[PDB]
Amino acid sequence: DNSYKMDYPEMGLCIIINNKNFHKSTGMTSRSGTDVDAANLRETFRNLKYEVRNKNDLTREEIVELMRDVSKEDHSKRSSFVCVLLSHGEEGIIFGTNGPVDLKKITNFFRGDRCRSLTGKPKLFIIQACRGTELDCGIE
Amino acid sequence: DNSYKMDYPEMGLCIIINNKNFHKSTGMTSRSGTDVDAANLRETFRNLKYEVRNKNDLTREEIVELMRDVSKEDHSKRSSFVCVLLSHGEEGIIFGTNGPVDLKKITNFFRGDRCRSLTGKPKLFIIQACRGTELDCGIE
Amino acid sequence: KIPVEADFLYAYSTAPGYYSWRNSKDGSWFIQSLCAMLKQYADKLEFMHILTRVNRKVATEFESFSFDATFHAKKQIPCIVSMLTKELYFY
Amino acid sequence: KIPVEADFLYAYSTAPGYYSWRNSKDGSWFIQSLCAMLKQYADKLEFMHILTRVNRKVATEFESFSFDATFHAKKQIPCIVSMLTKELYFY
Ligand SMILES: *C(=O)[C@H](CC(=O)O)NC(=O)c1cncc(Br)c1
Ligand SMILES: *C(=O)[C@H](CC(=O)O)NC(=O)c1cncc(Br)c1
Repeated sequence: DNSYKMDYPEMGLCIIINNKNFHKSTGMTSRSGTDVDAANLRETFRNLKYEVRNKNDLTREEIVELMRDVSKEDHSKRSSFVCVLLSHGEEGIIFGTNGPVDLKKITNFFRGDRCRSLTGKPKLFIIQACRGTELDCGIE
Repeated sequence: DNSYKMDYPEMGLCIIINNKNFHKSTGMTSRSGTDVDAANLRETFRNLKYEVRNKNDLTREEIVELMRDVSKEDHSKRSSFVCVLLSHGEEGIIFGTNGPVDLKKITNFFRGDRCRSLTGKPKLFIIQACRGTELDCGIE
Repeated sequence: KIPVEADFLYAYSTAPGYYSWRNSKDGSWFIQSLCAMLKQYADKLEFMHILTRVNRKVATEFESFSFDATFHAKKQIPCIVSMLTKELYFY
Repeated sequence: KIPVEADFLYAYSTAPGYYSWRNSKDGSWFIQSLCAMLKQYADKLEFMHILTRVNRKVATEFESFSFDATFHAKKQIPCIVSMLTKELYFY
C-alpha cells in the first residue's frame, strides 16, 4: 500500500483562519480580497467532504488556543487534517491580528507524538502569506 | 502539455560534489561513508543517462567557481540539470572543505534570468547535509 | 516507529523569502488557483500533481501591475513542501 | 514570462532544522534510499511519487543506534521542496 487511507468515516477537519483586519498597533494593512479566498476555500473543501470551520480575525493567542483545542480532539474516525492560514507573514511566521505566531509553534500541536489521533494520516497546511519581501521579476 | 520535455539530445548534467575531508580549522569531522553515496549516485544517474561529474573535497571557493562555470555552459541540447551536494551543513548552508557556502548563492547561478539555457527546464538539487541539530525521536 | 515530523505537507503560496500576491477582488493568486485545480482534478489526480498544476498556473497566468515601478510586473512561484509518506488521493 | 525561481526542486535528506543521518559503511539513509527508488521506479513513476517512496522508506526502515542516549533511537523524514511547473519523468 502506497496511498493514504482516505476511506475513514469522514474526510476530516478543514480549519480556515482568515485574518483580514489587524490591530492598528501592528501597522498591518487590511488584507482585502481574502474574504473571497475564504469563501472559495470553504466551498471547495466542502465539496471535498471536509468539515469546514472558518475563523476570522483571530489574535495570536486565539490562533494557538485554537490549534491546541483542535489537536486535542479525537480524529480517530477522520482521514486527514487540513489547515488554511490566510494572513500577513514572513518566513516561518504568520500574523495573528495582534502579533506574529511562528509556524512551528502551531504545527507542533499536530506532530506524531502530540496528536496521536492523526499519526500516520496526512496533515496539510495551506498558507497564503508572504514569506518575506523579495520580488520575482520573471524572465522571458 | 503537463510534463517536462525530456527528449532533448541529452538528459543533462549531474554534478555530484562529495566533500569528505575538511580543513582542520573548520572543526568538521570527516563524513565517512559519503564515498559510498557518491559511487551509488554516480552509477544511478549514469544509468538514467546523465553526464555525471564527480568533484571531491572542494573548498567553498571551488564550489562557487564550479557552479559559476557550470551555469555558463550551454545547456541548449540538455533536458535537465541535477546537482548533488554531499557534505556537512545547516539550514540554508552546506560546507565547502574550508568554510560554508549558503545554498542560495550557488542556486542563483541557475535561476531563470541567470542561466537562460535552462529556463523552463527542471533544475534538481539533491542535498545530503544536516539542516541543523534537532533530533526526531519518532513515535509509535 | 516513524518520524514525528512525517506525514506533513506545507503548500506555500510562494517561494521562500518572497512576497505573495493578492488581488483585492479576485483573491490571492495562489488560493484562487488552488481552489480551481482542486475542482477539476480532485477526482482525477494525486495531490502532488494537483499542486504542480497550481504552480504552473500561478507561474504562468499571473503578473502584478502597479503604478509603483518597484512592484510592477512581478511574478510568483508557489512552493510545495512535502514530508508526506504516501500518495494522497481525495477519492 | 515565468518566475526566476520556477522549475526548481530541492530534495532535502531531512526536515528543516533537523539532523541528517549517515552510516559509515552503507552511506546516508537518504542517498541509499534515493538511489534505490530511482533504480526501481525511474521507468515507472513521476519524480514526485518516487521521492515520496524515498520518504516512506527513510521514515520506515531507518533508526539510529548509539551508545550516546542523546542520539540513540532517532528517526528522519526527508523533505521535498518543489517549485516545479510540470510532472517530471525520466523516460
Ligand atoms: C504579505 O505577507 C501579504 C500576504 C497576503 O496578504 O496574503 N501580501 C500583501 O500584503 C500584498 C499582496 N498583494 C498585493 C499587495 Br499591494 C500586498
Ligand atoms: C550534519 O551536517 C551531517 C550531514 C552528513 O554528514 O551527511 N551528519 C553528520 O555529521 C552525522 C550523520 N550521521 C551520523 C553521525 Br555520528 C553524524
